[PDB]
Amino acid sequence: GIVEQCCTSICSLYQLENYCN
Amino acid sequence: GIVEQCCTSICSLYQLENYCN
Amino acid sequence: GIVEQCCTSICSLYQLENYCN
Amino acid sequence: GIVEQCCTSICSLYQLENYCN
Amino acid sequence: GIVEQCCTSICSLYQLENYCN
Amino acid sequence: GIVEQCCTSICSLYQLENYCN
Amino acid sequence: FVNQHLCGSHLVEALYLVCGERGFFYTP
Amino acid sequence: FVNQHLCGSHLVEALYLVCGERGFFYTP
Amino acid sequence: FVNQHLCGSHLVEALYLVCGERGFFYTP
Amino acid sequence: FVNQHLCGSHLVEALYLVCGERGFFYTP
Amino acid sequence: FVNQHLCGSHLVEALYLVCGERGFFYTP
Amino acid sequence: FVNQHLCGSHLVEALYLVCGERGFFYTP
Ligand SMILES: Oc1cccc(O)c1
Ligand SMILES: Oc1cccc(O)c1
Ligand SMILES: Oc1cccc(O)c1
Ligand SMILES: Oc1cccc(O)c1
Ligand SMILES: Oc1cccc(O)c1
Ligand SMILES: Oc1cccc(O)c1
Ligand SMILES: [Cl-]
Ligand SMILES: [Cl-]
Ligand SMILES: [Zn+2]
Ligand SMILES: [Zn+2]
Repeated sequence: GIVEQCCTSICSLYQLENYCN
Repeated sequence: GIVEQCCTSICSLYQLENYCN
Repeated sequence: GIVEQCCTSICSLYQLENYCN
Repeated sequence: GIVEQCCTSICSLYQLENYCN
Repeated sequence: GIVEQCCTSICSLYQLENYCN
Repeated sequence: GIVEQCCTSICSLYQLENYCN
Repeated sequence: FVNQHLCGSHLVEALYLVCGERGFFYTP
Repeated sequence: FVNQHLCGSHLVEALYLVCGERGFFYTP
Repeated sequence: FVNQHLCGSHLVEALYLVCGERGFFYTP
Repeated sequence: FVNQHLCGSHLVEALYLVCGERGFFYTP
Repeated sequence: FVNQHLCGSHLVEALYLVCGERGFFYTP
Repeated sequence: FVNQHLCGSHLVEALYLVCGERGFFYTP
């Protein structure tokens, strides 16, 4: 999930966009 | 600059990016 | 939904909780 | 205090309410 | 108190400091 | 830089003022 | 408009706190 | 009203920063 | 547990900005 | 020391939301 | 005025996120 | 890497408050 991916490495804005609706 | 521009209309992330270094 | 409801009156934590999963 | 209790474990909203006036 | 004072004009950090303990 | 100085020790407001324009 | 955008951002923080381990969908 | 609620939240962050290890009471 | 909790708070704000009108889903 | 400082910032925002009109006290 | 001050604070967070390791100058 | 990133976010907000009309520069 987003917490596993993005609290252990810095997620880019592109990567964060995978959790948009 | 930024305040007159982005506090009067919603600036997108693309508009904001103009203020980056 | 949430913006029309909670940006026009202060939503309590009980009102907000309706938007939880 | 709140920092000892709530920066070492996640405090619930119920627990946080102990620091209201 | 603080809301009537500092939500009607920008309070400086010196004004805010009056509300400290 | 500010990250080296201020993410490893708590910077005071006086210290932070060194990064104002 | 800017005021609604800014309110949203506060709204998502409030939902984060209230919803806890349940999560939420945010749709504006 | 929403604007005052939102302003408060900024106000408490500013007080946190200014007051430091002194703390504060917040009463709206 | 506090670190993931505090990270989520930041995550939520970033998703708000990047997603715009689409909104997002937050699942902890 | 930075971690407790950054945690407090979050703590203050959460107390603001949960306490509403009562306000709160923050003692670091 | 208070509304512009509050908007700025959101603006700097948005710039932080968008600009990444590039940074920014903020001038109001 | 997430910790410096999350610290920067706080740093930016504090610089906003302390600098007022001068603005600030943020270099990560
Ligand atoms: O990896 C992350 C974690 C939190 C905020 C940010 O946007 C990126
Ligand atoms: O126009 C704006 C104003 C403040 C924050 C933001 O993301 C956009
Ligand atoms: O009505 C609202 C709007 C934004 C945040 C909040 O806690 C309540
Ligand atoms: O335990 C905590 C710490 C910080 C914010 C939160 O609300 C709960
Ligand atoms: O007048 C104000 C209102 C809110 C935050 C702040 O730093 C000043
Ligand atoms: O040392 C720091 C780090 C982040 C915010 C704060 O203002 C001080
Ligand atoms: Cl944090
Ligand atoms: Cl606001
Ligand atoms: Zn705001
Ligand atoms: Zn944080």
